[PDB]
Amino acid sequence: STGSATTTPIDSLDDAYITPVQIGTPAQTLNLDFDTGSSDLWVFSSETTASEVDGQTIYTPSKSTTAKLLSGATWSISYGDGSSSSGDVYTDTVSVGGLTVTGQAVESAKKVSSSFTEDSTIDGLLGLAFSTLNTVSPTQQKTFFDNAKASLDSPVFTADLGYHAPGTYNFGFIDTTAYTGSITYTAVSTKQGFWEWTSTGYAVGSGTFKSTSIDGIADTGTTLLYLPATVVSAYWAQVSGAKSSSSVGGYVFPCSATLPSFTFGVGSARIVIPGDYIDFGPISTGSSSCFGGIQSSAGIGINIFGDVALKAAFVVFNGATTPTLGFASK
Repeated sequence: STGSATTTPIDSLDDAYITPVQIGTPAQTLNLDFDTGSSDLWVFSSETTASEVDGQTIYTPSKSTTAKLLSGATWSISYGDGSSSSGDVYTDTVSVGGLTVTGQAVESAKKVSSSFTEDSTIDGLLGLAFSTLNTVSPTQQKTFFDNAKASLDSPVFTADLGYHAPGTYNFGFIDTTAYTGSITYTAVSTKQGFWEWTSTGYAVGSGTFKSTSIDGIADTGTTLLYLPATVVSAYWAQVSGAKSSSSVGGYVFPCSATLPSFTFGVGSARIVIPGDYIDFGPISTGSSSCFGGIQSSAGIGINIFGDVALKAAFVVFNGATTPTLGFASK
């Protein structure tokens, strides 16, 4: 089997991407944030505290003839950005772009934190990291990809995120028309439950490539590119007027600037992030100070190749017995 679904930016800044997902019988379509940095599939639902719902589409398990309460199971998750959610668990039929899993754990939110309530465009998350990170207790549950894997033509999924435009998630096949050149594969450690790999270095604009190992995660659920302070300083040093602002919480730059590109290494290959991908617009409405798309990972504890990086590439998440990651230009 295979599946293919279009993924769409939630806003003009590509703050996140949503992908339609069919849940239950008859289908209830929710727009979920596919997140390779976590491993829970959770949804706004008929069980979510009413005051915490503000425009999201909800899953109502009582209206699904295939929904079954998973007895005694609960979940609770806290993300790197301080947001959180929790609730109970159903199993139900879940389909993505034509690919169907029966008995998928669908984690129904009873509580969500303010940032979720405040974002009417995201109806939940679909985790695509390794199932070892799944928070369901007392019996850990598998991700959608883990459940689908054996049935797929090839045990892979691909992320092809657009810049200010739609893109595609494919399951079970590699669309050879979706990228240029070849796909360079690189080793993955699953030891922390993430798609964790080591970049071979970086360049800023037309500058010389610096060979240096950067361990990080491929995370479609993080908006920006978080890298070591030395790397980030080298980037923003090339932008007149850019500075790290403690009050704003990162590097800001004059909105009038033209940003340089940023290149990262995948083996001997190179992925070039155009400067425009690094502009996240005014810090507040009407401001001429703009937020940077490359930020320090210091105090996160891990480097994160988030959407800013991933959207410059066609990315293969290879779930073979020994997982690997593949990157191609596009």
